[PDB]
Amino acid sequence: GMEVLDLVTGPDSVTEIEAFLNPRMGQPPTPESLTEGGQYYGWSRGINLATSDTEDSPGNNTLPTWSMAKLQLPMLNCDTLQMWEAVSVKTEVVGSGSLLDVHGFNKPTDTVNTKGISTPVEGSQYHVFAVGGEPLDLQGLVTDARTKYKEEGVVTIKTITKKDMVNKDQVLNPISKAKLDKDGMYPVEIWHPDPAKNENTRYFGNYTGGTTTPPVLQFTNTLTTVLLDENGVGPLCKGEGLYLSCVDIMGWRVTRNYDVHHWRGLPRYFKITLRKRWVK
Amino acid sequence: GMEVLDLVTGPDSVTEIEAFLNPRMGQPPTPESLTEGGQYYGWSRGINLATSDTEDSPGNNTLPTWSMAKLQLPMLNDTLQMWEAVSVKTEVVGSGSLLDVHGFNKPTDTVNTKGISTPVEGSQYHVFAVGGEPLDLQGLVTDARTKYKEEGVVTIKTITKKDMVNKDQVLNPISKAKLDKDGMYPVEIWHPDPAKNENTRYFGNYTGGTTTPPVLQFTNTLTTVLLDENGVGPLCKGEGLYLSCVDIMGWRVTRNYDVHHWRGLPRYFKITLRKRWVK
Amino acid sequence: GMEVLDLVTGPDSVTEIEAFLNPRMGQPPTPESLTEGGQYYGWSRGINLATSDTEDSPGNNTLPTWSMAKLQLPMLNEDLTCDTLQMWEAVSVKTEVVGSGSLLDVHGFNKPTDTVNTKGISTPVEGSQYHVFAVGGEPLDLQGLVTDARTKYKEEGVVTIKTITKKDMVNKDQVLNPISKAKLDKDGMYPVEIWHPDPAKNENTRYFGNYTGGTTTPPVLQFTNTLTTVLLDENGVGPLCKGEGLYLSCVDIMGWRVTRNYDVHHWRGLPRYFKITLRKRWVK
Amino acid sequence: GMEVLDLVTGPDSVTEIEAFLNPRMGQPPTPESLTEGGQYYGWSRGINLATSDTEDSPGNNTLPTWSMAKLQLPMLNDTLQMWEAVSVKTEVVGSGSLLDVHGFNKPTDTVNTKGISTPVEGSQYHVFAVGGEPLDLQGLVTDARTKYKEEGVVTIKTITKKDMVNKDQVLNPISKAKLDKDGMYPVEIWHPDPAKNENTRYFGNYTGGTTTPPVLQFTNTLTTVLLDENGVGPLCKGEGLYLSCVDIMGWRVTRNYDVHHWRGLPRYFKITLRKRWVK
Amino acid sequence: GMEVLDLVTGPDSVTEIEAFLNPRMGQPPTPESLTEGGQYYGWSRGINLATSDTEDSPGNNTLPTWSMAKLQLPMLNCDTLQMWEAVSVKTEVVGSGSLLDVHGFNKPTDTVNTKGISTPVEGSQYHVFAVGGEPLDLQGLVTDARTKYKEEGVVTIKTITKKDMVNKDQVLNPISKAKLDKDGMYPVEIWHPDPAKNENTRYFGNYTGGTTTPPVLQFTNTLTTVLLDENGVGPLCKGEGLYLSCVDIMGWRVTRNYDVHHWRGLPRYFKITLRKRWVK
Ligand SMILES: CC(=O)N[C@H]1[C@H](O[C@@H]2[C@H](O)[C@@H](O)[C@H](O)O[C@@H]2CO)O[C@H](CO)[C@H](O)[C@@H]1O[C@@H]1O[C@H](CO)[C@H](O)[C@H](O[C@]2(C(=O)O)C[C@H](O)[C@@H](NC(C)=O)[C@H]([C@H](O)[C@@H](CO)O[C@]3(C(=O)O)C[C@H](O)[C@@H](NC(C)=O)[C@H]([C@H](O)[C@H](O)CO)O3)O2)[C@H]1O
Ligand SMILES: CC(=O)N[C@H]1[C@H](O[C@@H]2[C@H](O)[C@@H](O)[C@H](O)O[C@@H]2CO)O[C@H](CO)[C@H](O)[C@@H]1O[C@@H]1O[C@H](CO)[C@H](O)[C@H](O[C@]2(C(=O)O)C[C@H](O)[C@@H](NC(C)=O)[C@H]([C@H](O)[C@@H](CO)O[C@]3(C(=O)O)C[C@H](O)[C@@H](NC(C)=O)[C@H]([C@H](O)[C@H](O)CO)O3)O2)[C@H]1O
Ligand SMILES: CC(=O)N[C@H]1[C@H](O[C@@H]2[C@H](O)[C@@H](O)[C@H](O)O[C@@H]2CO)O[C@H](CO)[C@H](O)[C@@H]1O[C@@H]1O[C@H](CO)[C@H](O)[C@H](O[C@]2(C(=O)O)C[C@H](O)[C@@H](NC(C)=O)[C@H]([C@H](O)[C@@H](CO)O[C@]3(C(=O)O)C[C@H](O)[C@@H](NC(C)=O)[C@H]([C@H](O)[C@H](O)CO)O3)O2)[C@H]1O
Ligand SMILES: CC(=O)N[C@H]1[C@H](O[C@@H]2[C@H](O)[C@@H](O)[C@H](O)O[C@@H]2CO)O[C@H](CO)[C@H](O)[C@@H]1O[C@@H]1O[C@H](CO)[C@H](O)[C@H](O[C@]2(C(=O)O)C[C@H](O)[C@@H](NC(C)=O)[C@H]([C@H](O)[C@@H](CO)O[C@]3(C(=O)O)C[C@H](O)[C@@H](NC(C)=O)[C@H]([C@H](O)[C@H](O)CO)O3)O2)[C@H]1O
Ligand SMILES: CC(=O)N[C@H]1[C@H](O[C@@H]2[C@H](O)[C@@H](O)[C@H](O)O[C@@H]2CO)O[C@H](CO)[C@H](O)[C@@H]1O[C@@H]1O[C@H](CO)[C@H](O)[C@H](O[C@]2(C(=O)O)C[C@H](O)[C@@H](NC(C)=O)[C@H]([C@H](O)[C@@H](CO)O[C@]3(C(=O)O)C[C@H](O)[C@@H](NC(C)=O)[C@H]([C@H](O)[C@H](O)CO)O3)O2)[C@H]1O
Repeated sequence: GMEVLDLVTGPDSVTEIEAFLNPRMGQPPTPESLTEGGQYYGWSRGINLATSDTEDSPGNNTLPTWSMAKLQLPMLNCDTLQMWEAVSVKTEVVGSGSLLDVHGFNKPTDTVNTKGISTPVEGSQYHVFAVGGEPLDLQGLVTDARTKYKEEGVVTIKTITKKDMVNKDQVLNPISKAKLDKDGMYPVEIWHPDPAKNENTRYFGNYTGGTTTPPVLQFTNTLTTVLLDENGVGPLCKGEGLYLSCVDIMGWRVTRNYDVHHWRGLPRYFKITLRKRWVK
Repeated sequence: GMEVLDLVTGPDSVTEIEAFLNPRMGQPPTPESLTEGGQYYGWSRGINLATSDTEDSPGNNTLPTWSMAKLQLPMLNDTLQMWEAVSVKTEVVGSGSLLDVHGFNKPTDTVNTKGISTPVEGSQYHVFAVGGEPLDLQGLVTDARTKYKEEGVVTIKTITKKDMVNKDQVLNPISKAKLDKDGMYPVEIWHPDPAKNENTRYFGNYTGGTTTPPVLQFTNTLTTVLLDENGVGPLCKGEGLYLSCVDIMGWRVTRNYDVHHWRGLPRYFKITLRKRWVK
Repeated sequence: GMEVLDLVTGPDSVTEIEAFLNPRMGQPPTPESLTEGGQYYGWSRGINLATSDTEDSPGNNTLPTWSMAKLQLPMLNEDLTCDTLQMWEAVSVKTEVVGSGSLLDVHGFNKPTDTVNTKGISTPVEGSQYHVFAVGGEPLDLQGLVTDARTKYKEEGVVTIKTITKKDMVNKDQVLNPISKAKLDKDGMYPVEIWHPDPAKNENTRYFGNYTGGTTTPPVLQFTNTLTTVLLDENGVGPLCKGEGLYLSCVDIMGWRVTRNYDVHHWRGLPRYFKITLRKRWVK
Repeated sequence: GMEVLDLVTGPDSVTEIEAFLNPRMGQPPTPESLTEGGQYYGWSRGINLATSDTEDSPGNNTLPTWSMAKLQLPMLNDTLQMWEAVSVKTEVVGSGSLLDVHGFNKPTDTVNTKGISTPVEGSQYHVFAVGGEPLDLQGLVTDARTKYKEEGVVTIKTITKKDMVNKDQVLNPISKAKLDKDGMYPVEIWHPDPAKNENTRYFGNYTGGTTTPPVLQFTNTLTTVLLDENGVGPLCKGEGLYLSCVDIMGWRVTRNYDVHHWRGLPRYFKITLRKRWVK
Repeated sequence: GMEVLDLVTGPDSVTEIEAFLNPRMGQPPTPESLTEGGQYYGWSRGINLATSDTEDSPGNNTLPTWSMAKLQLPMLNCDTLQMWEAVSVKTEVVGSGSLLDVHGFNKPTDTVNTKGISTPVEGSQYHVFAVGGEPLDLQGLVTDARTKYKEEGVVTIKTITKKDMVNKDQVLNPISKAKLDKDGMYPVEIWHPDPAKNENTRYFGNYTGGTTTPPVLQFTNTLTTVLLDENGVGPLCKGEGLYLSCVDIMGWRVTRNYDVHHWRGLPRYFKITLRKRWVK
């Protein structure tokens, strides 16, 4: 599919597919038990801090990771073949209204009397989505190349290189690249969309920092994101696979015990419109 | 009405309907008495907090719920006609009332008990929808362990007849409902379902925090087009038009242990509809 | 005059008129004396607080009210029995809130920023802000809605819900009660914490409003002589001036200053300029 | 030159002129000495406060004033020609200098005298104007009782020859002036007059507060068109072009009694002009 | 040539080049050792403060400087010649997700119990990029003309003028000009894009101040910045050299030792589209 030709016409030349991607904040979907850890699903476990300038060992279940799904498209296939082309996406982050629960057991707004309301989710927020015809290309970049990430259960820079991180990993080191090929495995504090690749994926991201920052979110079923490039060509789905990637961090809740923070994430809906494209 | 055809022309082919939806913050419209609870109408009652990690039992009158109304349209009927909602002018009314800083709220100077009465601040939530059938709802909660009352509110357990599961803290497609009753569906549980709502347009925003300044714009000059990408608006099944909304401005805080009360404001809708031939 | 026809052409068929509306924050324009109360003009008097959950009696001079003016345009119709008549149509307005630069005075005697030493700067105006303007061919239609139906507004000196209904406020007045309606027919009388533009009426008026809350919120304002607000509706028709009367309405609250005595707050308002372009329209 | 006719064509019919206007925050450009006061150039001197409700006497060197320049254009003259200002590229230069947090300002850790030197913060005011005559000014003050110096600043009393009146705290049409001198008209007194300025375009914004983060954008790719609704730009009377501005970024705060100094930045103008036939 | 004619057509008449510029916050890329100073790469060293109103001498490694690169373009070139013209650029700041590391050893959010989270990067932010056919023209302007900048290892106003700064250097002094001709050498608190020059460069900048201000950033591979002027002419590359300039400061991290601040910068990606232009 090097040369892109005419749009395919006729019955079933256009298709629409939908999916939701649940957040991957740290606690896995199982155990389902609401006493055995399932109560943290949708959240991270309590963020654990470095014990010195040289001893930073975050728990896997404290690190939000990328969500991803590979969706199978209808079968297609002569020198001239057909590919599915992603034209547009309607995407929405669902559940912001749930943050209006200020009646729980979080750190209260009046700490003097332990009264007021249960402090709502606040702070650093991170929203990225991508739609592509192959896995999202990732570029590694970390706060601290000395961070001692677990070897098992997360894919980190050392997983790829088979070597410890180097100081260049705190800036742009082109050696430290990966592909988003697994859900709930690639930490978002390590792996970023690679602007030097991703020719066949469109991604859109934003970051707002701070500690008590009010979370902001909009949602509507009326907004379409066009995925066509400058030449009018959308992502082309290699082997009829469509890749969806996202992360939607709303901030942290804070407990009444030593200000322990838990990340909060929300699920993202995708509705992708695709059309068949003649290719050579 | 599966196939959408031409616009109907001629006498009475276009109509306009207006409505206001009052907020449903927790205190019901009655009793009307300003000593017996009526003084809280437009507000929630005092937000009560969980007593432990496993004991979260919010009062029904502390939980803002969706406002909704079903409006009856003029009677109509191989080829039939349906009312098509083309546009809406909608406005949230009464933000100027938040300029009352002369009441008995927590004062701005708590050291001396002086200053002004702290105005409404904090988390804000504005959603409206216009559709030809009830708004489709998707459940999602902060805490699947929350012990909502069984009577007086429609919650996930009302629908499933079973306790919430951990998946209800993310997207669980089992936990769905329709917004078919005013003042019954808590907004901390029920969200517009993006997987459905083919015949409704909804528009929402959330701003969080505790002391966040509330922001609101209002004008009679703004029109929201309801037509989809094919130029087709919501089609009104059985000549019923559904309006849905919630408009939370934040909380007021009292001088007694910082008790918070939600504040909501009413929303005006003016919908323009036209007759559409369907087959 | 309800069927709207062609635009009138010829000498004097288009006019521009200008006006400024001074703010009505609580202190009246008189007395002019800078010792006898005039020093508060442009501001409210010190905001007084409720003494209990059931005793909220704000002073009239602590309540900002709507500014309004009715401008009389040149008479058009010698004979109102003519089949086709003319009306003035408001096409557009250039409007501006003047004097935000004055808020850069941080050398006065407000609560200072260094409270240990009574030093630093005089705290500038901050907090809740409210900006609304309207241009119409009849009075702005108002809808009442209050924080507290129990608020004991004075009977004399302000037009409130009770002024209209002749009865005490009801709990529904804390939400939308369609009984509680009025028209903005007098300057400096209708409190902005009570009376809001009525979206169910105002067919012949355009209004534009915004609110930003909080207590120490930085005030924000833009001003330029290059911005035109179009007043034409979706059908290309502006407000039509009934009996050649043009109605201007506004409120422009910038926040409060805070004194050195028990954190007493005074509302600050600024004046608004209007330059309205009008044209003659044939009607029947 | 009342009636505006065709654009003039031919050699030298279009010209571009550039200028920078330095801020006028209170310390004059001289003395240049970095020990005898010149170290405050680009800043005000320390803001001095009223001593009572009736004694507010600010120092001239504590009051930011309008910057202005009159630029002479190329010589021109029934049908005459005038220079017409078509557009302007304008930019506030030096925001990067606010990234100096290594100085001796009030530190972020006042307990230990550690952290960083607090950067410039607070109230911000940006206005620029381009016209064919002086910017028309309308006076309006916080306090008509303020005792401005008679010499060294142009204030309302300078114009009227009488003390300010209470109406000067709102809009008093008597209190008008023209911006005809650089570094003389305080910005807390004198505002662009929207009832005049038919031959000037002005653009302003204000953001208040005490610790507000300053915000600024800059690019050489943005052009401000100066043409009115009829396609006519400011027409330069007697071939004079007037530039006016003020660009306040906030205050720095010292380690002694929180003394505040205003910070201003310079503004660049590149104006495109064309000759216009007039009669 | 200074007269701009038609666009060149035919084989290889258009080219695309890409580059990343790593931030220059104060610590140089070497030593690479994560114990010998390399751990600060991507950051400044600890900001040192003035000791009096007349003694302000910042360490060079505490001052963020401009990043720049000169890229060589394909060789060109009787009377009419050709030049490379920069048409557009896609540019992105990479790695904001790394600021979601709140598990380190920064000053904690709960200083009573030394708990909560590791305070994320916050405060003053500064983002500028430029693309041009010659070095970015710089105009000097400082907070304090008395600042004792080091004479070695950095280019300051005194480097250029061979004289001490004067009071006019705190406003616009037209004598105090330079060109951005070296990477990691021109402090951003001294040197600003010069709006009186730069006829052959486009620059775009923003500043947000404060001390605890939440950092904000957007990133996408779908945004193109057009570099053509009002006449449809992009920067023309003198001697086939393309100049890229930037700085991307995200704020500071604060340590647990006397609130020491370290600047944080992030790398910027550029993808520039160029076309050949006939000139006379
Ligand atoms: C329990 C513990 O100390 N775990 C730490 C672990 O210890 C190992 C082992 O588990 C121990 O048995 C043994 O003594 O020691 C070994 C190690 O030598 O070691 C880990 C590193 O190797 C971690 O340090 C781990 O500590 C946990 O670390 C995570 C991050 O990775 C979190 O920081 C976690 O903090 C939380 C959490 O779980 O997220 C924060 C949260 O806010 C707390 N919730 C509340 C309401 O306070 C919980 C809470 O303290 C947990 C501790 O596990 O207690 C409960 C719970 O409420 O979740 C108590 C429940 O009664 C229990 N349920 C039942 C049916 O018994 C429940 C359940 O065990 C777990 O949820 C299962 O995962 O735990 O802590 C931090 O504790
Ligand atoms: C009164 C009470 O204790 N109610 C709680 C209820 O108790 C039950 C019963 O009412 C008691 O008599 C008996 O002893 O116990 C049973 C049950 O064991 O139990 C409920 C759960 O089943 C709740 O716990 C309930 O407490 C109330 O809960 C709601 C949330 O659901 C609120 O948190 C409420 O707090 C407020 C409120 O009403 O919203 C907060 C508000 O800020 C307070 N207002 C002020 C000005 O302080 C009020 C206030 O404390 C109420 C308490 O009811 O007192 C007034 C009032 O001001 O509203 C006092 C008036 O004098 C009274 N009017 C008259 C004519 O007597 C008025 C009126 O009764 C009610 O408004 C009618 O609903 O109440 O509390 C929290 O109290
Ligand atoms: C003075 C007083 O107590 N007034 C209250 C009023 O009392 C009535 C009557 O005036 C009294 O003589 C008598 O003893 O009692 C009767 C009835 O009880 O009763 C009212 C209710 O019926 C009010 O409670 C009123 O209090 C005033 O209420 C208003 C709101 O409606 C304000 O809150 C006001 O507070 C301010 C104000 O005037 O806005 C706040 C302001 O920040 C203060 N200014 C300063 C610099 O501190 C002023 C100030 O304290 C006033 C109080 O009147 O004193 C001055 C002034 O500075 O304005 C002092 C001047 O010397 C004086 N001028 C001359 C020439 O003598 C000047 C002048 O009288 C008034 O400005 C004219 O209106 O007053 O208070 C709050 O006081
Ligand atoms: C010094 C003084 O008291 N000045 C006030 C003046 O007093 C007059 C006279 O100077 C006295 O000797 C005599 O006793 O009284 C007469 C008349 O009363 O009276 C004025 C009113 O008429 C003012 O009140 C004046 O006070 C000054 O007012 C301005 C506002 O108009 C400022 O608020 C100023 O405060 C600053 C300032 O200069 O901006 C604030 C600044 O943050 C301070 N800087 C530092 C580093 O602390 C300075 C500083 O305190 C000044 C005071 O003048 O000291 C230096 C300086 O650092 O600038 C010290 C230097 O050593 C000196 N240079 C040399 C070579 O000796 C330098 C220099 O004199 C001046 O800059 C020249 O203008 O002053 O204060 C406030 O002081
Ligand atoms: C160490 C010192 O005092 N340096 C100052 C310097 O002293 C001179 C000379 O270099 C010294 O060796 C000798 O003892 O004394 C002379 C004369 O006094 O003089 C300079 C002026 O010319 C400076 O004042 C210099 O101070 C340093 O200045 C920079 C800014 O220019 C910074 O402010 C720096 O502070 C930091 C920093 O390095 O950025 C702040 C940071 O937050 C701190 N980090 C931590 C985790 O606390 C570090 C830290 O204190 C450094 C001090 O050098 O210690 C380590 C480190 O953690 O980085 C400790 C490590 O064990 C060590 N590595 C090894 C293998 O031993 C490591 C390494 O030496 C350096 O990083 C290499 O550059 O240093 O300070 C401020 O100290």
